[PDB]
Amino acid sequence: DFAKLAAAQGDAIDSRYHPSAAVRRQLNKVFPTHWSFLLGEIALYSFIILLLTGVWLTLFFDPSMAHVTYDGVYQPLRGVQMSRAYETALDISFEVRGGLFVRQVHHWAALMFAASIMVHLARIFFTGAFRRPREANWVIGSLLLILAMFEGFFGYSLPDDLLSGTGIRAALSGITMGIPVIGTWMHWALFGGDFPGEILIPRLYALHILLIPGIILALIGAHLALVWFQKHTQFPGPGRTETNVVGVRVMPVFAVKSGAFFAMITGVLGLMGGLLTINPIWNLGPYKPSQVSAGSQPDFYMMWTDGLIRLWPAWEFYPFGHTIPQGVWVAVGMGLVFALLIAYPFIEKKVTGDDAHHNLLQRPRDVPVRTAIGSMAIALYLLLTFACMNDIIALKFHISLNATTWIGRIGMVVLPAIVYFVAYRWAISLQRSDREVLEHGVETGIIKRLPHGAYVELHQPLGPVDEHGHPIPLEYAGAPLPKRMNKLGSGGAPGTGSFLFPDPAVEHEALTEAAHASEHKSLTALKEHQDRIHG
Amino acid sequence: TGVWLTLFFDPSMAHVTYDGVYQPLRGVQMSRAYETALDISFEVRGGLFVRQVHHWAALMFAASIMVHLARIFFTGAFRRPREANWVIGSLLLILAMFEGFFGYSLPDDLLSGTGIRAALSGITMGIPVIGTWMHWALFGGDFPGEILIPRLYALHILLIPGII
Amino acid sequence: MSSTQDRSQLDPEVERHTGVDVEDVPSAEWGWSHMPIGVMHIGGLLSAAFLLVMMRGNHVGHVEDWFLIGFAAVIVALVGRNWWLRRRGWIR
Amino acid sequence: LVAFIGGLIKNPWKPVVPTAEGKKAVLWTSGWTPRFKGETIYLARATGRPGES
Amino acid sequence: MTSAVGTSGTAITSRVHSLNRPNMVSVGTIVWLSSELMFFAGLFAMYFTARAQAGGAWPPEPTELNLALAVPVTLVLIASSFTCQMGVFAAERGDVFGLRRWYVITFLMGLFFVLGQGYEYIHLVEHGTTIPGSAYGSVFYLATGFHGLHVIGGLVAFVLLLARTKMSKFTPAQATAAIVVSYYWHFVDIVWIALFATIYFVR
Amino acid sequence: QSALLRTGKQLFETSCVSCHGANLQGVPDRGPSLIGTGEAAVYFQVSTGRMPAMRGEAQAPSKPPHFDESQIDALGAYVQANGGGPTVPRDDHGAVAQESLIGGDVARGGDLFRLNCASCHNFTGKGGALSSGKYAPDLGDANPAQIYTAMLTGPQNMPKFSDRQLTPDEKRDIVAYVRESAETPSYGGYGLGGFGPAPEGMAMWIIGMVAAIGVAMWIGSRA
Ligand SMILES: CC(C)=CCC/C(C)=C/CC/C(C)=C\CC/C(C)=C/CC/C(C)=C/CC/C(C)=C/CC/C(C)=C\CC/C(C)=C/CC/C(C)=C/CC1=C(C)C(=O)c2ccccc2C1=O
Ligand SMILES: CCCCCCCCCCCCCCCC(=O)O[C@H](COC(=O)CCCCCCC[C@@H](C)CCCCCCCCC)COP(=O)(O)O[C@H]1[C@H](O)[C@H](O)[C@H](O)[C@@H](O)[C@@H]1O
Ligand SMILES: CCCCCCCCCCCCCCCC(=O)O[C@H](COC(=O)CCCCCCC[C@@H](C)CCCCCCCCC)COP(=O)(O)O[C@H]1[C@H](O)[C@H](O)[C@H](O)[C@@H](O)[C@@H]1O
Ligand SMILES: CCCCCCCCCCCCCCCC(=O)O[C@H](COC(=O)CCCCCCC[C@@H](C)CCCCCCCCC)COP(=O)(O)O[C@H]1[C@H](O)[C@H](O)[C@H](O)[C@@H](O)[C@@H]1O
Ligand code: HEM
Ligand code: HEM
Repeated sequence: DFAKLAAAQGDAIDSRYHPSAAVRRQLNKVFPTHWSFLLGEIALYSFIILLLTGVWLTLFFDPSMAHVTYDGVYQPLRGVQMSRAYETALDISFEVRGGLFVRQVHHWAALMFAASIMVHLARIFFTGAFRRPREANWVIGSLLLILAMFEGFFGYSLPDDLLSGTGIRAALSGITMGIPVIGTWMHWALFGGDFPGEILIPRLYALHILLIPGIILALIGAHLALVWFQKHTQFPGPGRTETNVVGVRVMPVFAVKSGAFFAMITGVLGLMGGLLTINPIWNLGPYKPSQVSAGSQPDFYMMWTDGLIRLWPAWEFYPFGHTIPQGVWVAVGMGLVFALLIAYPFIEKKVTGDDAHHNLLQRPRDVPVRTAIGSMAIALYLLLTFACMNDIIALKFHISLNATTWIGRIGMVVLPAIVYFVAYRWAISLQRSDREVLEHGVETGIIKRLPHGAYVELHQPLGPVDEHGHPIPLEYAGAPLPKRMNKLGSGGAPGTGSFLFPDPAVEHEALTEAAHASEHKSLTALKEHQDRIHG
Repeated sequence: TGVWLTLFFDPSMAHVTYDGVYQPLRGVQMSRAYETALDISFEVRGGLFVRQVHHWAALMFAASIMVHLARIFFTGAFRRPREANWVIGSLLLILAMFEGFFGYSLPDDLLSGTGIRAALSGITMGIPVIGTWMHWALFGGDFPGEILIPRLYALHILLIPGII
Repeated sequence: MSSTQDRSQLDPEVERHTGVDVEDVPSAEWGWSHMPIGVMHIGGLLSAAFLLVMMRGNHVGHVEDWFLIGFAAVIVALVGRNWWLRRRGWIR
Repeated sequence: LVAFIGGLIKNPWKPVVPTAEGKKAVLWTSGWTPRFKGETIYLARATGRPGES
Repeated sequence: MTSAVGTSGTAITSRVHSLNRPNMVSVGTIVWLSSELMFFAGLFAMYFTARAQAGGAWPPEPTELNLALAVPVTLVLIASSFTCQMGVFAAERGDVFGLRRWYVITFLMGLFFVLGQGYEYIHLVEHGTTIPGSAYGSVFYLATGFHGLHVIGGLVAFVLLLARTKMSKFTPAQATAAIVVSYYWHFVDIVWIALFATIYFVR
Repeated sequence: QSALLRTGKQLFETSCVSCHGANLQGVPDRGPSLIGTGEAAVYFQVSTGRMPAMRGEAQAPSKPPHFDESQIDALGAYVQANGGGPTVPRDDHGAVAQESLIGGDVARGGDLFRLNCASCHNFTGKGGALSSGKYAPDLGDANPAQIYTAMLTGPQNMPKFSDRQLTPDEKRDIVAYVRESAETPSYGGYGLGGFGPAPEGMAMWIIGMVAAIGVAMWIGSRA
């Protein structure tokens, strides 16, 4: 009554619907097993956490700006005027059982979300997963990053703790007023009044439960549909031509490791949602516009923005009776970088000439100027971030505060040039380091030559050898070639027994002969498939 | 309409005096849900129209669900291929009904505040074993428990319309 | 020794004529591998011009303007040396 | 589209706040401005007492 | 492949040879042991003055210096020296399991030494001296505490070499690694015999 | 006691008169004047340790104390007899009062610390950066009498929150806040500093995201 009822309900599902065609198409789909192809899954797998916590945070949070005295449990805030957003965020922190944990693992899931989006953008950038067939997928993923950034900024500003209330005052109301023609108009449309306009926090709650995460969920749905139906890309390797995806199928293997990786991402978020404090809004105060911190720094995925405020050197213009302030520039500048980050595949489609349907990836050493432009962007992000904690860097690492913001202000101009030089020539030297492992072998320990005194490194060749001390030099194929005989089948047979006690020797012989024959069968089947493609 | 109504409505039960434009409610204690629903009605340009066409769209929604249930019932559109479609449509009717009830109770106008007192708090207390417990879990307190209207706003923007 | 060969037929491509030869960079057909060099010359020169424009601001510490002159003169010296060596064909 | 946006678009330069000159807009008006003529606007501190004075 | 050109027992080789050739990681860790002995000479000279200074009953009044918890953990550590030497006897004769059993129990009672020294530090700071509290308390906390860092680094070497025995075939190079970590840690607990004679017995 | 003034003078002559001129004056462009600052100022500036200092830099930082409580009273009464100003609050034993200074309220101290000064330091009293090399220090290693005499006579770049700017009820109230904000544990995990999002970012990357990418490279292979 456990397999018979499964067969009966399966024939019922096949009777009502006719799914088995469009289920077999799904659970025979192959995803490749490279590790970096899990990175964007983190941006999925934390995002579901952001719903599963976040829904829970919706049914306790009360947005308002109606000024209430606390009269609750938290003693250093009693009788103090606070917005009811902050009061019920304090109630999430201290009243409800396991409430501080759910809101902390929610904030940590937001950090892992907006950081894994950046890690995965680094993946699909430097591996070249964005040219011709997947450029719209880059565009909707880039827009998904923009919505992630703005929506998280609506997130930690949603209680008006004053560390983020001054973040609204800096970013969302100083830059918004600082836009030339229609700046004040979109400010007073966004707030409905002055800066503590009484319908800001509920408007952010409206945009932040549903209105931006509805668009984020729609773009993730269409995004994973573009990854799903239009097949996944892959690195080139042994049996990996342009028009096939090699790897594991969905049903026995990929579903198990994907669900287990969802569970381990949730484990990392839960461990660091418990063991590490985040946004301690009771240590912070209610937002009152006459008191600040010293840090006053945003969350890290937006620290490149007002760090760009912290580094742009006070250039204001004054036309005939008006004022362009500094905040126009970064309102241009954030509009600049996004217009380079959305529209990059069309930019280098124009520059390079990549008018070809690319499915195989390119290793990020194989494309040195694009990896170097990318490392310019990575190090420029790291500079604009690492000079946004300008304050606390100059605090702890004892530097003059003026000195470290000048270090940033020169660094955003000269350090992309330095990292472009180092990145371009480092990619070319990584190419040359695995283009001499083909013309020579793989390096090992030293033998001396017998009749005279020499020292050869005793290279182990990768392909066919000639009759003498040099092999037939292979051609490059976009693959990671192994540079250690370690990573080949050399000395990789320890005792199979236990960590403390050995198994009997016939069992060791059976296990190592069976595993050796299975690995031999793996490379034999992959090699004969590779010969079937060309032959 | 409803997205448009989210970015003007402020749910609360913090008691505010009106001090706005509507003259027969001035200096009267009101929840801020009711105060910003009055602001949707009278402050914003074309606001009363969008919230009214929102309520009429809710009526045409929950009435056309009943008309269409009459269609697929009496025409027999629910047997062997499509009984799961009947089940998820029926659950969709249940969520439509409960979610609209969370809807017109979301401003606490007292015509629907007494609807919360009758339906959502008299029937909820009136359940034998675990009745008072699910009442005090749903409200967090007494009947004007200060986290009812934001919980209905939470269930009513996203949490029930996400399932819908 | 427990490895197979690797063979990848890509879509190889301007189409393999103008750019960098496959002996300057060891894999030029496998991806985009040459920025045009006037772009990086004018990028360095415009970087140094931006560092020289950065004097204009709220400013009393003139110990910084010597860093701006220094990091601008280093970039102008590198760009000028690099352009002069390509004007003479990498000589002296 | 204007029915979407028209509920949002407020004029920041509608004269709202009463001032000594008359009704000025909000950006040219803090709470430091006089309401009718020279009135005593005391530079009072905020002793952070919970509510009473 | 054809067969290989580096047809050896592993990708790792011994370090040169050890039948008519000295082992080279052996002499490397011997001279680095000698350097760390000079590091302990720096710590001993920070001890043997600031004991010529304090006169009379010189270990000060809050330092009820516990010997009844000191001499059991020294006895644990120097019996663990013989467990580690039995591990290298089972490393010369080439079985990973005789290595791993004796190094697991050597790591366990070396961890017991580290936890006993940590409990001695807790029990001697909570009703006694602190490192800004005394001269003798500070030199006691640094002359044996950075020895605690030496033995916790030796424990890191034990767990690290045990994972290394998990991941590869037991070569003579790995017996070289085992004998090197073996008498690094033998140096650690001969320096601790020197420190335990110095601090507690000789004073 | 006049012998206590003499003890203050004996310690004064042999520690500072290279930078205070031995008539309690200011040695010009080497050390400022010292009269009028008083016993409270000398208690905070030597009991913390700071002013028996060694260079004139961006700001003279914290250090171990160069004199003890049996001598700070001598040195502060000597500077108050030569000058005269704010004095350190003392209990019914004549010693420096350090526990009777924590006020009976914290939330008023929270709002008043937060308004009046937590711009400079932090919310819980961690450090904050200042303009040209100078910086606010952490308030964790701060004796409550040093906190009262820190705000009472402002040493370096901080305003002297006087006896009339903040009343002693308010100052006892602020030192009630900071000795139970830099002392209370971080509710709900490790306190990544006191200031929020930059340590939370850096501990997202190398603790959380490095572990996430390590799991992702243990699960998936590489090719
Ligand atoms: C890939 C690249 C961005 C190319 C895009 C195309 C480019 C031309 C578009 C224009 C961009 C240019 C003009 C301006 C730069 C602005 C910038 C790109 C803003 C967009 C946001 C986003 C795309 C940022 C870039 C992606 C991000 C930096 C990738 C992460 C770095 C790497 C590759 C991932 C692995 C790192 C992982 C293993 C952890 C290692 C630990 C290291 C120390 C982390 C570094 C680090 C980081 C990255 C923090 O953000 C951070 C924030 C707060 C505190 C501390 C840290 C911190 O230590
Ligand atoms: C992870 C490792 C990172 C290592 C990075 C190491 C940093 C490189 C060198 C930095 C040199 C810093 C020297 C600063 C010394 C200094 O204090 O000078 C100040 C201002 O100088 C300056 O900042 C100019 C120097 C700018 C440096 C150029 C930047 C180079 C780039 C490439 C480095 C960026 C690295 C960022 C890393 C991020 C990660 C990237 C992957 C003067 O202003 P100030 O002191 O406040 O005022 C004065 C009164 O104090 C005083 O009494 C009175 O007398 C007057 O002088 C008055 O003006
Ligand atoms: C997303 C698409 C973006 C498209 C933007 C361009 C489309 C513009 C269409 C709107 C046209 C005007 C609609 C009617 C408006 C009208 O009649 O305009 C009067 C005086 O303006 C004017 O002539 C100037 C009109 C020029 C428009 C300038 C603003 C354009 C954009 C850039 C602003 C951004 C908006 C979207 C971003 C915000 C994001 C939100 C999440 C207001 O005087 P006021 O006295 O404040 O009356 C108040 C009642 O309006 C008000 O509803 C009522 O609430 C009362 O407050 C009442 O006081
Ligand atoms: C296992 C069973 C479950 C038990 C729960 C385990 C979860 C931990 C929470 C339990 C309570 C512990 C938190 C204590 C309460 C607490 O907040 O933790 C403070 C933070 O202090 C410090 O840092 C010193 C701590 C040093 C320890 C090691 C540091 C942690 C590292 C590993 C974090 C990694 C971050 C990423 C590195 C970035 C990479 C860079 C390349 C330490 O308090 P304390 O030392 O006594 O005094 C404070 C003064 O530090 C403070 O300057 C003073 O201002 C006051 O706050 C005072 O109270
Ligand atoms: C799209 C991805 C999301 C991100 C990056 C994000 C980010 C954040 C962040 C950083 C906070 C501040 C948490 C704190 O420090 O207390 C927050 C709060 C919140 N989140 Fe989200 N969120 C996301 C989606 C959602 C969703 C889908 C929901 C509900 C269905 C939700 C509900 C909430 C609520 C109600 C709050 C405010 C309560 C509080 O902050 O204590 N979030 N969010
Ligand atoms: C699932 C179908 C829905 C139904 C049947 C429904 C029903 C209602 C009803 C009857 C009201 C009361 C209107 C009034 O008399 O003022 C209401 C209000 C509201 N609706 Fe919905 N609604 C639905 C979906 C949504 C969605 C999807 C959103 C937002 C994305 C939304 C946003 C709102 C808001 C914020 C209010 C309160 C503002 C006000 O009542 O003035 N509704 N809803």
